[PDB]
Amino acid sequence: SIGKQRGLARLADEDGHFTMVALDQRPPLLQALAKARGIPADQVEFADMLAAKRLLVEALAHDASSMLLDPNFAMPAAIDVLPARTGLIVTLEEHRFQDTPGGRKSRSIDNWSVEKIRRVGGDAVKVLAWYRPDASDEVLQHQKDYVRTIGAECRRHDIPYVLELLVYPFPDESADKRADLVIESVREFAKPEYGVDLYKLETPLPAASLPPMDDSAESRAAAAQFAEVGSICADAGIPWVLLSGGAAPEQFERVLSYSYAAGAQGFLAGRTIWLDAVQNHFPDREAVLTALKGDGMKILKDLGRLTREKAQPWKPDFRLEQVDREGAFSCAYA
Amino acid sequence: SIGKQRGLARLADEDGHFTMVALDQRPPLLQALAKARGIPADQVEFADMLAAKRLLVEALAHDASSMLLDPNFAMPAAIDVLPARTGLIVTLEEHRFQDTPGGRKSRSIDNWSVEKIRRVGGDAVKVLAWYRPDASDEVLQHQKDYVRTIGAECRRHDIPYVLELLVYPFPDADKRADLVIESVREFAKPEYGVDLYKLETPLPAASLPPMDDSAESRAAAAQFAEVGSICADAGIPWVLLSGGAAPEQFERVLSYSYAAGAQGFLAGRTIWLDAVQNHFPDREAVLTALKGDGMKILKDLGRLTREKAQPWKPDFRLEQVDREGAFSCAYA
Amino acid sequence: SIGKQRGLARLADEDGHFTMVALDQRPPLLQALAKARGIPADQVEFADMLAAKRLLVEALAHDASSMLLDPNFAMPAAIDVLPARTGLIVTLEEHRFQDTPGGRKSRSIDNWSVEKIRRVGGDAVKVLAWYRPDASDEVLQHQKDYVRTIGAECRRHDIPYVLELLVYPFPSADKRADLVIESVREFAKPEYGVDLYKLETPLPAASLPPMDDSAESRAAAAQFAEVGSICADAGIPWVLLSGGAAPEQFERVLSYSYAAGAQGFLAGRTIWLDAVQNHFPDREAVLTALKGDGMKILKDLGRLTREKAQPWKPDFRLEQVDREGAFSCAYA
Repeated sequence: SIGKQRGLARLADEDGHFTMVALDQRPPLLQALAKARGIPADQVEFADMLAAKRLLVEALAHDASSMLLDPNFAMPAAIDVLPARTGLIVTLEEHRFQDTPGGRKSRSIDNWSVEKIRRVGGDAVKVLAWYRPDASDEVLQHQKDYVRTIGAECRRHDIPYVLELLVYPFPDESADKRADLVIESVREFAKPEYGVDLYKLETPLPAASLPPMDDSAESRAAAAQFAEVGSICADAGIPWVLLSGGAAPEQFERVLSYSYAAGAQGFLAGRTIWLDAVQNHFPDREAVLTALKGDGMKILKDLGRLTREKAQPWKPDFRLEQVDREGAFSCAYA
Repeated sequence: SIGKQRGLARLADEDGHFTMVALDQRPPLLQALAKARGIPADQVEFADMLAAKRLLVEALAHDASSMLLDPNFAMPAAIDVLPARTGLIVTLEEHRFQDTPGGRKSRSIDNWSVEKIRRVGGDAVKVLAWYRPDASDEVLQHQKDYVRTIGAECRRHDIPYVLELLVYPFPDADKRADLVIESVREFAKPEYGVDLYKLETPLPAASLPPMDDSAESRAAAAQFAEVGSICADAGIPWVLLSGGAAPEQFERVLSYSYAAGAQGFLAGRTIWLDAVQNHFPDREAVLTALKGDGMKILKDLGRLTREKAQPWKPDFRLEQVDREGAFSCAYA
Repeated sequence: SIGKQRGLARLADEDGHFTMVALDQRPPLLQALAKARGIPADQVEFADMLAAKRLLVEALAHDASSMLLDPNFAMPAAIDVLPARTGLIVTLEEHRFQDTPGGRKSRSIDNWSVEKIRRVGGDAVKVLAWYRPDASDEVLQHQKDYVRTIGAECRRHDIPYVLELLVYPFPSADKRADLVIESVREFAKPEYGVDLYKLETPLPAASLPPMDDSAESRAAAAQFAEVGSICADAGIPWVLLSGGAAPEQFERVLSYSYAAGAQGFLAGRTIWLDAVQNHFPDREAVLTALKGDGMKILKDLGRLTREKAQPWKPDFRLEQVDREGAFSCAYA
């Protein structure tokens, strides 16, 4: 359990805040580069995927406590430009899930593993599990076994397990119906058997629907859904960060205000920072950097300000067993 | 070898310098605590070893790019107070070496390994190998094989291989320079997989003349140039161990070494020995003595390092990837 | 503070629950009697109002820890049939409020006062204040001043101050919840001297979903918990007005309220309206209708309170006395 705490510490900043940037995007980045070139998604070159990810790391690493890269694209594109003090979270789930009529089934990226993420000097493993509690028993069971098996792998190599949960529509409704799917998904994977060390959660209520954060009845009703998530994570002892979901900067700031009031320890900013910077200017390197250092970095710095002011600091718990003899530590760390 | 490059970058500061602090002392700390407690070394409680290492890590952490910790004492004592952005080098060699008439033999700490250092979130593995080129053939084959197997273990777990080399007397200045340099040359061979060297000065610190345009200085600088040249050809950055010299002496040693290509230092016992021995267990008295001497020395070595040391740079020479999946297949 | 504590204890049962019954209805009972007699309300004889109040006190005094009586109708009508052990809360507000465009303005019943309620043997004083936070500054200034002046009367006579708050329309469920909750927050301030709160549901009774683990339930419970929080911080127990909601709906409002900390209820019109309206003045037929409906409702409400409501406990928190005479000197 030492490597898990030391790992999480390398994902948080100096003051214990998770101000993380995500760039493991496989389909969302392919559609962003296809728009920027006018060509269909299936015509985007591999070299373009590497150039876009290399640009996001150089431009955004120095203001991210930690970054999420995928093995096939972001790693060979930008590992040499990822600063040593920036934390490295590595994606393990494969973007090509199975869209069965009973639900979505997940699997790891081929020829990539928790063992390799640990070997390459990674600080954490990230798995995204598509989940909805009302899925078929076959889908629910497959997702559970996959999440639990990666948990066992992360416990074996003592490395933080970052689990991202996302709801989705079945092939071919309400804000309260959606909060029940989100919240119960969090409740399920907070169980000790899954070995989750950090959560990457979506908002249980739509960002657009959120009212201003004041002592009003409407705001109090919304805050109750966040309070429920905060309590599930606090009882399991798992910190939670919030994924942007492509909501507007104004909206994602409001999601973070309700989340931070409920206990959330940070964010994971994806498309919300760089989607427009890439789409509107690729392949012009200097034009992409002007939007990333300008407007995109503004969003990042503003979110870090709200995080520093309102997010409760994450603190490690090295609840080490009492060693009172020379040699007992080496024997106990097995 | 992305892990080796990334792990080496985690041992250096943002400028590329290695300003390391060694806190893996096992017998020297026990001796310092026997004198602090006024008792025999075999009577010092394990709690005092943890207490000493915990205040040592807390006090020195902010003036070190990386710290060297031993597993049995420094790790349970201070893993929670070692900053997240301070590099963590874990010691692997056993302090109890075998003192044979033909030379010293080395081994790993029992129930500890490269895999465990990689598991725990270590940034690099450290092995000190006692070496003399004139030791018996049995001792030479034992020392060479031990260095080589840890090299294979580190290549297997893609973790940087830090190797410390030290000469010693057999059980009873140019000769010592020959022992040092020929030891550096041997373990610079590719079979050993060394990523960073921790070396003692090839010429005695006290005998070193001022760094001027004189013949005496050129003769001295030539030994450092030979060490520098061996390491540059092998692609191994080298840092120097303080070795017990006075502050002005080690500064001069660093000045000759940095001119030869050295990329940093390793500050050992001398930073804190007097502070611990004179004031333990009074925590504040130790911290106060530390600030007035040892911590000042470390700041001076850091300003000297960023002034004269040539920066180290991560050389990622990865085979260019052309398709999705090629990276995952290649990293095998 | 002793009298307020003893007075509150006498409004609750020996378990600590407020199973209160409201019998201070003036125009609602007049309308019920006009419908029973088949005559206009302005033709209803004063003796019918007394016969109705007297009927209701004898009937409901069995299942009520305390009763709310009005001075001009209930007091002459049924003080002799109100059991000594049933607490007596006496109404002070005039039913004829001033219906201004900027909001409703309240006043005390003419020739009735807090001094008289204390004198006659009353356990508590009750004031209903029509309140909206968005009413005109003049109406707000009038209501705040009236509530505060009765709170001062109650501190002077050391008698409990029961304040009932009600929203009204000028001449969305979240918009009503803001009017209700912010009204509770204003009169919970220490300057008002409120001892017990009689509150309406912040969210409509019909709208309330089942008390399960759904998001729909947590959102509804949040409004109840804000009311429960404002009242626990001020040290004011809160009960709930039935407000004409159907029995199943009131039991649901009570489950949400009791989870937030409510200590009881006040049952109004619902209990007896149809019974009196349909059978008055046939005394027996009224009691027979009451037994099959209203009395059954009250038994269920009392049972639900015994199981789910938190018991109110008296906190005398008296300053310690060390001498004979100190208590008499300190109570002034």
